[PDB]
Amino acid sequence: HMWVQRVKEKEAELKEAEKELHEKFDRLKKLHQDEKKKLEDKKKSLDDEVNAFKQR
Amino acid sequence: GSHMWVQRVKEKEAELKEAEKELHEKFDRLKKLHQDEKKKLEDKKKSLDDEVNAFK
Repeated sequence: HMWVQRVKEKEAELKEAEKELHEKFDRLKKLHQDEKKKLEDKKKSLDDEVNAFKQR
Repeated sequence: GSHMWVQRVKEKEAELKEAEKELHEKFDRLKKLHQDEKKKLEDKKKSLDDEVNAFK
């Protein structure tokens, strides 16, 4: 019933859902980048511990 | 001695490299899922547009 009205709604909702999906994925990439940078940070500190304390 | 502490630090560095690999693999599965979800929305919009155009 009222198929013309169903379609107006579903198009607008699809545009909003696509924006929402894009925002969600950006939030996920920010968290992923935080976890990546934390691992890189740890590895750089170990590298620099060796360089500071190794015998010369 | 034989710089055993340096060998230990390099093992820890290799553990972090493995952890980066696992993070990359896990994040790729989340990317694939996001790509699936984006394609799903696009095909909803396509079929709606095609249904609408079918009349005109």
